[PDB]
Amino acid sequence: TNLCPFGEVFNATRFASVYAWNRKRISNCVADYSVLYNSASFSTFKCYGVSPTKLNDLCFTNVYADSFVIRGDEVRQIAPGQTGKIADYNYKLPDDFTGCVIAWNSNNLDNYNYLYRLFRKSNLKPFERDISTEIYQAGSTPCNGVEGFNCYFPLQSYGFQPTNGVGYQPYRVVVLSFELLHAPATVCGP
Amino acid sequence: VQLLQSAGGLVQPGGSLRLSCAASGLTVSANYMSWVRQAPGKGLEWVSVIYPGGSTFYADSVKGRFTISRGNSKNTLYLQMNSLSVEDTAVYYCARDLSVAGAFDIWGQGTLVTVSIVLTQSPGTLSLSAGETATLSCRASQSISTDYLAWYQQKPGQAPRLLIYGASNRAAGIPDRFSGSASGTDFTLTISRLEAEDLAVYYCQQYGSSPYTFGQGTKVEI
Ligand SMILES: *[C@@H]1O[C@H](CO)[C@@H](O)[C@H](O)[C@H]1NC(C)=O
Repeated sequence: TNLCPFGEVFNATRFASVYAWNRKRISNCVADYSVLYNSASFSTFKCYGVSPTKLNDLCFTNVYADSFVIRGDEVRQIAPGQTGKIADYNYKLPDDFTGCVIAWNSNNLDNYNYLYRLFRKSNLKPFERDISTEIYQAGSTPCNGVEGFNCYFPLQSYGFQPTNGVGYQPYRVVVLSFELLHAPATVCGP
Repeated sequence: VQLLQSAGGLVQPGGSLRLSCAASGLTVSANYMSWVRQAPGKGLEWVSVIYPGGSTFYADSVKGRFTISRGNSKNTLYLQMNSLSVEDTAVYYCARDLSVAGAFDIWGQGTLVTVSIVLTQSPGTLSLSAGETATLSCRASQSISTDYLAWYQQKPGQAPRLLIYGASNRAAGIPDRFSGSASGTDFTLTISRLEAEDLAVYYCQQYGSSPYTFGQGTKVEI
């Protein structure tokens, strides 16, 4: 009777950077996933655990949606059980992940605003974010907090220009995370 | 700050060996490390990277025969070798890795082991007299961003160092005689007021794109 919000989350004007990713959730409605596997814009549309083709039958309790901006080369890295620059220090999925991940090819619609995190002394726990800006003191010497030798900024900026950029085309990926059955569920298929 | 190495010898094929890269004034547990191979005359190559978190990668060409390890109890980096082949003989370097703010700020001293995307540098030899500008151009096989590429110089019998990092950005301690440009897929390096001290070989290197690749190598001549 009231279709769950999907249109604006998969199609709006502003997408946050990878280092700080918004986490939208859905409380109470019916969500026909018909538009998902239909439109050709969704390039990857790769799904794990529960079946991709028949998601209507399930009756989950809380569906969580988060949005990234990835350089495009690292899209294959988003999958669980993968290692690299961004899956270790920016966003880590649990091994038994439930849900789907979707990747676009949006370069024409969308610079210097996008920026990611590069430096840390440890990996991130699953489903954890870190809005922290403090120079990590690379050298053994104490670091005051002013840019200098052995003191590097933890955040670095992408450069997005309309080259060929087959690996460097700025991509936007949204991964749907599905929770278990805590309370009487309020989202299903029909 | 100084990096030092301790290994070497003569080993028959299939034998074992290990190499130690010990640091001073630079913590190894929190900073990137990388091992590179210099074949006897071919050029340079990339062998491994250890991220600070603990993750490790390897060169796609050879991964099983090597195994890199991190040691935090001695601020050092051990590299272990399963077995050796005749094709594997080369001199080895260990160098700190910075992704964008510089590429390889510091380099080791070099140890010897024996056995019992594409880049191209156009000019080639470019033998010119003193005081004459020498122009070197490195072209990429595929389209690349203006950043993500560096420029290295190898004095004879010396460890490699960098001159210009990230297109035209100049690192500390380098005279202002070097300033490279960036236009499309063609990159150039210019040396002004040529001096007899700078007889060496220059390499163009890319980072971040893929398993790191180095150019064939060109030698300036006086
Ligand atoms: C945005 O995307 C949705 C589905 O991806 C599509 O139905 C819609 O027409 C697009 N445009 C707008 C303005 O919502």
